[PDB]
Amino acid sequence: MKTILSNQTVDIPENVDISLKGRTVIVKGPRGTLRRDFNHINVELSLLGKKKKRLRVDKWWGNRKELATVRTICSHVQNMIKGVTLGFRYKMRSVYAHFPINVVIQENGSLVEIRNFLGEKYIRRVRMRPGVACSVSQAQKDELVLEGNDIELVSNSAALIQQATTVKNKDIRKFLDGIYVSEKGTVQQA
Amino acid sequence: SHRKFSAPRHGSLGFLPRKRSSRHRGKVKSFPKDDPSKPVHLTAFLGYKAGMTHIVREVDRPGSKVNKKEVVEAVTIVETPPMVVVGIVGYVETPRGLRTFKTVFAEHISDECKRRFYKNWHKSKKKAFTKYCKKWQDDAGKRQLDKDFSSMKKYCQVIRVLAHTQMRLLPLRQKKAHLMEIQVNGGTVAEKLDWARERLEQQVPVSQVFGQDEMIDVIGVTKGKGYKGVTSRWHTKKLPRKTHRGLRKVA
Amino acid sequence: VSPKVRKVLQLLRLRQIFNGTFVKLNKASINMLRIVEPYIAWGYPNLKSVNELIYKRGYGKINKKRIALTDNTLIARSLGKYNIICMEDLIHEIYTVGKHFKEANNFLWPFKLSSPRGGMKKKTTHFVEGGDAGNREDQINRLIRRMN
Amino acid sequence: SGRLWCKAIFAGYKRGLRNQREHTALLKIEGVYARDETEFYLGKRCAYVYKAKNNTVTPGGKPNKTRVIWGKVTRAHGNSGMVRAKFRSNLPAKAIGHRIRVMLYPSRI
Amino acid sequence: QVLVLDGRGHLLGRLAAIVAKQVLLGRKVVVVRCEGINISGNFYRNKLKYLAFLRKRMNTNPSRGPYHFRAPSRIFWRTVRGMLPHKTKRGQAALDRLKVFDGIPPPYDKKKRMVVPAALKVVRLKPTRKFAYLGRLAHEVGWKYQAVTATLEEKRKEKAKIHYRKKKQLMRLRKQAEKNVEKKISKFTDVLKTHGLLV
Amino acid sequence: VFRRFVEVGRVAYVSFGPHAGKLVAIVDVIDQNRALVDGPCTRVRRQAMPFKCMQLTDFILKFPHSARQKYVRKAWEKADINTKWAATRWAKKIEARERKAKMTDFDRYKVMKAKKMRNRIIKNEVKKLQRAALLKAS
Amino acid sequence: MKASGTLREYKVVGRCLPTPKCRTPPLYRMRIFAPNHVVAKSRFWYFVSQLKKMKKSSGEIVYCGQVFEKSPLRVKNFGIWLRYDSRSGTHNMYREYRDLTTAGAVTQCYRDMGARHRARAHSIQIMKVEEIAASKCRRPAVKQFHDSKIKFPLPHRVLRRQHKPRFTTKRPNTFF
RNA sequence: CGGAGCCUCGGUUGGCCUCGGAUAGCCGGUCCCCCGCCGGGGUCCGGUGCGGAGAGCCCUUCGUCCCGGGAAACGGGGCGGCCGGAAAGGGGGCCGCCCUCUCGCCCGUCACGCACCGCACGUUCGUGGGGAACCUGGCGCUAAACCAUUCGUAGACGACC
RNA sequence: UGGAAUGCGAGUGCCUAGUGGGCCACUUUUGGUAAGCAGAACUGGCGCUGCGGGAUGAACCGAACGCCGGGUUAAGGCGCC
Ligand SMILES: [Mg+2]
Ligand SMILES: [Mg+2]
Ligand SMILES: [Mg+2]
Ligand SMILES: [Mg+2]
Ligand SMILES: [Mg+2]
Ligand SMILES: [Mg+2]
Ligand SMILES: [Mg+2]
Ligand SMILES: [Mg+2]
Ligand SMILES: [Mg+2]
Ligand SMILES: [Mg+2]
Ligand SMILES: [Mg+2]
Ligand SMILES: [Mg+2]
Ligand SMILES: [Mg+2]
Ligand SMILES: [Mg+2]
Repeated sequence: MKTILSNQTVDIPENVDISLKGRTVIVKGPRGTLRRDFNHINVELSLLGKKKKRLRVDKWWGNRKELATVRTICSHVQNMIKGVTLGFRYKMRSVYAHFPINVVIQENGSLVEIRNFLGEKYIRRVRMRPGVACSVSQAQKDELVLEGNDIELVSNSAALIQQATTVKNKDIRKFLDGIYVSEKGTVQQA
Repeated sequence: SHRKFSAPRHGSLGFLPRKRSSRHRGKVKSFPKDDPSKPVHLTAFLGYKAGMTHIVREVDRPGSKVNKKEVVEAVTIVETPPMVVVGIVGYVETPRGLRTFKTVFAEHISDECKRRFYKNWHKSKKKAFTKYCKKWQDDAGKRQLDKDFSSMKKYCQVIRVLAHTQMRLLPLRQKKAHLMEIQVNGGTVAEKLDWARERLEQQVPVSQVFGQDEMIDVIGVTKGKGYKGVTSRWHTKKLPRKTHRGLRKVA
Repeated sequence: VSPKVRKVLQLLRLRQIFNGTFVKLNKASINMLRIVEPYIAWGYPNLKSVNELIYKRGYGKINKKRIALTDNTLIARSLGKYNIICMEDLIHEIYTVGKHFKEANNFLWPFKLSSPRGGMKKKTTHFVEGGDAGNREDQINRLIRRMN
Repeated sequence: SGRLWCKAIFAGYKRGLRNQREHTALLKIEGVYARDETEFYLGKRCAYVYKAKNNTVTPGGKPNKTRVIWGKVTRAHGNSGMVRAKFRSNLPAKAIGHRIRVMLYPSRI
Repeated sequence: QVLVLDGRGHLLGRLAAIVAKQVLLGRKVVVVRCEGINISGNFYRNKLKYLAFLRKRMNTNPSRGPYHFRAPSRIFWRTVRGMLPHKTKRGQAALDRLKVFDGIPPPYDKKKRMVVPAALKVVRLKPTRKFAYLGRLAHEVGWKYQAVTATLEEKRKEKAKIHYRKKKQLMRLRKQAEKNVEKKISKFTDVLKTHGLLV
Repeated sequence: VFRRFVEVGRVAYVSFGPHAGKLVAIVDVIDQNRALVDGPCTRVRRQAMPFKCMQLTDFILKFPHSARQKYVRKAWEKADINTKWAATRWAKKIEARERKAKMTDFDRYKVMKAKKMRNRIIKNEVKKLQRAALLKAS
Repeated sequence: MKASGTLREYKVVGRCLPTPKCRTPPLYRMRIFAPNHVVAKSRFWYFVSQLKKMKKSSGEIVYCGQVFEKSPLRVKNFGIWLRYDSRSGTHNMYREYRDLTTAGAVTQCYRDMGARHRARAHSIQIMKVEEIAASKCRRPAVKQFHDSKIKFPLPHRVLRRQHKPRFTTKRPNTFF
């Protein structure tokens, strides 16, 4: 079955300016700008109102798979609003039974060195995605804080570190060592 | 049915066909990839196998059984008198691969290099480049050469020199010189052509191309051995002595 | 062709493909047509079908030869004893199935009809299946237009 | 002066897939890409025109190397504007893919 | 004389079917930008198709064929050859009426290019379907001049942009000129509008 | 991004079919593919038509869905869709298309002469505008 | 029966041949949808034989005539009760359609049954066809058109004149 | 580089000299505003079943005579120089000249031409491709390959150095 | 009133060759796990037979054949080959 119309709307905070170049969404906020291209989805984007702006997503004559893309766009656009206003802050804890995991931040938070992971002599060097900054946590021991405006870049950056410290040829239910994503917050709490 | 016991195949199918080389002088199939941040330099040279000897040296290999100990190592001596740069050839990158763009030659070419252009030097009038050379000697022709160099600066991506060997310094019967293209790696294309243009008719010692303790590649043609059977050519197992109709075969 | 169909098609005088004949209907004949159902398309012709069939493609069987009915004397010499003396008397005896339908109809040579112009649907199945075989009733006239 | 004939192509002979009837040629006429447009060209003269080594007499002229096989369009072929043509002699297979002149006479307009 | 086609945004087999019938009627065809040609289906299942082709080789002497051409132009050429009777003189004559190019080399870079709307991807595919690029597919099966062809295609586009700006300039003058001479050409402008040439 | 909508009262141009070249009004929508249309002032009986053979115009008459032909005609005449249609460039381009199609051999001769002279006059003026622009460059 | 072209609705009335036992046998009527009247009578004898001790030999057709659509200019919702044989069973379905004619709705049922269930027309028995009010419809495909202010665009209009011209200079535009 | 022809080979019977592309979006103006080595974004205004449309555009050929009206006058035709093009490179435009014409186009006036007596292969691209020759002028060139001999970095013989 | 329909000219006699390995299919059917296996019934085929279609093929589907022109078809087809 094709549905005549399926739509959803997004509310834009006053401090965020959204402009459309076709299906390219440009969100400008206090923390910067994010541009995402949605040309791989056949939807219709509309900006409504002037005082309280809104973004509308329309899908005319959509089957089940095409209808599922309508909310996906809204959620991405909301994350972009969240990124440019509050930012994204993933925290990671390093877990170890015997060998402390030493983390050194280089290149202004764009490179992470991991040493002595399960006692390995090999040094792991993880490169953060552009626009993502890693830093050791002054508040807690054995913790990292990744910050950025793009949720996917920040969360991909953290996945790289988490998968860098993988245990091999052991029972990973026993050998639990590794750095893991422990919290998903925002840079500015508001 | 499957062969009873496993065994690796004799010889490499990667060196096929086991034919006679079409060239007597080793060809550089790939030159080192150009890095425009290094100074202009040459990437190849021509030498002649003189012979082999052995040397004594003290190895420096921590954790080895021969650390701080003297070893006897075999070595090859390759006589490499300086080469003479006689021309420049430019290449343009095309969707069908590199295409020769423009060749220039120095005003003077020695008879050793000119011998390369003939099949019978004795019977020849030695007319090679006798009309090309007049282009450097007149204002009209000179104005065309620099235009060719300017064209090479605009369009070419690869620059090579044409260096030849000096056979009058070797002890060999041969007097015809070996002439090869050497790729000029290093800076911009303009810097390549300025570098090459200053070196026309000049000599280039091997020490300007290579250095001590450098790892290089040697390209050449192996010793020829004529018609050989499978036992020698491919190193197959000899068949038993009882074999009728010959045993230096593949069964 | 199976033996029982082969005999019945010979009695209808349909020994060739796209041959045509009139058959006056009754219990005896309707059950013959049921045996040959896969091999025939039949139905009820209107007055126009009887006209055109006998005028364009009507041939008499005169001294066992196939003679075009180009003149009225041809009909009169053979069927005159039944008072059939012209093409109109012949068309009236066939169309209304008169007392001498048997004689006037055996007189006519089996009609040699051409391939249907515009094609067929499926000669291998019944008309009510979207094919061509069987009884199509008055729809035979459309078929007769395209083959006459 | 100028061209007075339509441009056609000798596409091939009349055929099934494995039988060829050389006495009928299939013609493709420039600009005629439907069957309802072929009506103008029915009955019009067609000429396969070519050159040979030996000279031949030219009507209204002196001998030259031009030769012609005449024909005419007989009926439409298919749905996309192909026409069937017939010539005084079967066309030579070397003529496939080459120009066939279609004249504007016999005029019906 | 020559029908020049632009391969960008055309589906491989539909372009070949039309091109093959065209050269069999005696027309010359040039297809440029064969790397811009498309194939329906995700890239991966089209890469597997060429790798399956790549495995076809005479087990006793691979040099005797099949020959697996890696250029997007030659891939297209072989695809048109597969729609022709190329083992007969008539088919080989047609196959010689077709030229295929990666990029747009001269003289076709300065000639107008036609398209085939019956083979265009925007027409023939549903927009949600995946598709492959012939150039990317060719690049990943041994084609060596993807980077160079793109480099030279960018130079051509820069020159074509200057040419377009010159033509827009000569069109702005053309419109202005028609206003300046409007009085003198008004009579001739009425003839054209009376017969539909000008709206 | 969408400006023309299939709705009750939308006037649609019929591009192909037995009613090619005519205007109809969407009276009702049957399903995804078909609509009930009406041409009371354009010689089209109320009937079903697919959207494939339809091109939406910019006019939208105001009558209730499935209103009878009396009120579709009444709305058509009040909006004067017939005269408004003929004033659009879309209608004019259709008119020019048919004027050119019916051109006679003599008409084609006269256009060639008018076009011949008109093009020469324009080209000469363009040459002068180019030369004038040159002097400013110098 | 082949569901060829658009079906017509036929009113077929039949009875047993009168006999000394029953000089006036009762009359039976059926709604038949078929391509022609010849098929319509054939299907009648197929249905009554399944409900009565009757068949063409021991009965006759009293009236065969086409039932004309009564409001061919009004959009209606049709509910259809049918049974059909699948590869591995028989099933009863209820289906809905929007159409101007009841025979058009029944034709849609045959195409639809063929599309969605690979059911050939010979395995389908249309039991009942009713005109249904918008408030009684059940299928969301039909109900989404019960909107007095229905509106929607025509996105991505594909070029259907793809061979006129076969070669062009400009690329097609799909937005209108 | 600058004359008649003779063979032979065929086909063809106006040209389009170019944005890039999008397709749930496009195209053209607009520099007033913002950037850059005249170009990009914004605004604003127009088009969008593409008309600044390949459903298109350009050229159009019967010829000549006489004299008028529009159109040209910054115009048509013709030897010297500088930019410019490389993916498989331009007999385009521009500047000089000493020349050479007031005709080229459109609407009229005025007559004439083998008007070959109804009829085909007409009409170009066409100084077309290839081949022999024959002339008739200027400016230029005066080689190599193979065999034979020799070598042994090669070799069954050829080939190869 | 040659006593149902329909069709058709029949009857009869001598002499007689080759054959007397068959095989295949729908349906029915025996043995066998089954077999492109062995063995039966009915009809039709191939054998003896080309031709259109099933790319190709004894038997499938259509259709059976003098040498031709025009038209139309069957079974099958109509992106290109
Ligand atoms: Mg273990
Ligand atoms: Mg093994
Ligand atoms: Mg022995
Ligand atoms: Mg027909
Ligand atoms: Mg059968
Ligand atoms: Mg000619
Ligand atoms: Mg390789
Ligand atoms: Mg058996
Ligand atoms: Mg036998
Ligand atoms: Mg027989
Ligand atoms: Mg047979
Ligand atoms: Mg098969
Ligand atoms: Mg025939
Ligand atoms: Mg086929």
